[PDB]
Amino acid sequence: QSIDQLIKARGKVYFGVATDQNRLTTGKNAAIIKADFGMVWPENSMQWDATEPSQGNFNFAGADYLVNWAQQNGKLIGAGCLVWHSHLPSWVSSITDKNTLINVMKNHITTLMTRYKGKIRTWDVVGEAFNEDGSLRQNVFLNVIGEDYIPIAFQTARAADPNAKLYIMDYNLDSASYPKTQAIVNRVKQWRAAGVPIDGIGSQMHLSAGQGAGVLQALPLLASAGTPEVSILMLDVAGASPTDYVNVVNACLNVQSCVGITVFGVADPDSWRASSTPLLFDGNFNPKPAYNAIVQNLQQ
Ligand SMILES: O=[N+]([O-])c1ccc2nn[nH]c2c1
Repeated sequence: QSIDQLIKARGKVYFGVATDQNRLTTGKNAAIIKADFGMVWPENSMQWDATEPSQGNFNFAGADYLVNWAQQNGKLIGAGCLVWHSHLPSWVSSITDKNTLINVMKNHITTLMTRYKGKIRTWDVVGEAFNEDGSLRQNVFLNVIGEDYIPIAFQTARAADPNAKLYIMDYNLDSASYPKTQAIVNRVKQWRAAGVPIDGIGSQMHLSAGQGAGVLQALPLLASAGTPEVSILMLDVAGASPTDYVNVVNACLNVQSCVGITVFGVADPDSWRASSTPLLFDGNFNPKPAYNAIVQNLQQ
């Protein structure tokens, strides 16, 4: 039973998964994505270090493959991250002139979004912009440009492809009483009041066992920023307990602006934390108990 079909029947847009070329040609990933998921995201192939490893010299072979495959198989596409300290090649971090870095950032955003204009439902524009205490993270963009880099990034993205939904994403937004969760709400409200085109907040959700219950309170709090959409991104759950996964799905169903959920890969052995067996399919590509629990929850 397809969890994407079932979540669409409950009024949501998609159940998605991260993947890339060499996943689609190995294992049983392509068969499972075709049958059970409605949206694909490039795991790595759209990140800055993969797409612009030297200034102005773009690498699109891997991203092109994924976009083509998705179109051929009737899947939605999400993409990112346009601006994210974690995947930044060294040539960018060494820039010290404000105008140069603004131009570099704009060129990166505009080139990627133009190439796929009209084909991408959701773009993650800015990622991991916050410290755990809710202050802004001191990456090269904040240090050189200042806090205006976030408004500039979103304004540039909206002009490059007005059809795309534009998101800011971060992790550790999973507790309603954690400072980072209220801080991104505070800032996003302020930015949208200033006309910044932030369409969504994406929660990069890497949970430990038992943390699913708190998302029932955290996700409505993220929705109080007033963005048109919120999403769950890069989802995995240590231990893959049905209770944790069902709580995450119900948080999505409870929040009217939450459009869908993307899990961070298909099968456990291909996870960044495989020893925590945190995904919905096991190392033989069999659905795990959490997968069947989601199915039953969505049919209930
Ligand atoms: O939802 N995702 O799995 C996912 C993976 C990589 C990304 N880069 N930017 N946004 C992303 C979302």
